[PDB]
Amino acid sequence: ANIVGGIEYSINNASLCSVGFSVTRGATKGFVTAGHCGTVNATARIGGAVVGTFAARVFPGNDRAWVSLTSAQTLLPRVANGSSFVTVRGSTEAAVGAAVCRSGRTTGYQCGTITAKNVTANYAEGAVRGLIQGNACMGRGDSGGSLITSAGQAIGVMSGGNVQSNGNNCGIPASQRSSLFERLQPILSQYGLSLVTG
Repeated sequence: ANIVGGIEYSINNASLCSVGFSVTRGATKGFVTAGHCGTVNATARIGGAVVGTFAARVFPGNDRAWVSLTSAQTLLPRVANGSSFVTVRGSTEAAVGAAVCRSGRTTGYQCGTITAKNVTANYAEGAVRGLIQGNACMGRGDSGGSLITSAGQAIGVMSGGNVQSNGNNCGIPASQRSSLFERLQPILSQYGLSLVTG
């Protein structure tokens, strides 16, 4: 399969999430995603076909994971944007007020600004510390997906948000949206991963 940020994958043939970013660990191909998306050894599928397994995850506390992929998979330095894409050029931190976009399988490509840093999410499952908050909308299934700038800098992966009864927070004013992201760099560092760039 082509590995691109934002695309759908399934876990245990039971649940859905979004790819974060293509990465390598030496010769091993992978993608980063959210920790709450899977458990260690859980099977990932794209288009209903096995592509790899969860190699490692942390959730709660943090919310991060990576999926180790078969060598047949095709890593692309890309984030999906409708029928187009955005090329991943590198990674950076992002400051309050920065323009960003996220990509995922439920609400697609949505843009907004960073509204806060160092946010704790009191999820029912447990607290997650250190999150970036933005006002781009999201919905159930967008978790794990890319957070990037339009210029191609990878910033994070989606952790969660204030989803409403319709399954997203696109229907409420931007001022009321809390969309939350795990910073990318600690993921790459913890797991010895290199971001695939173009």
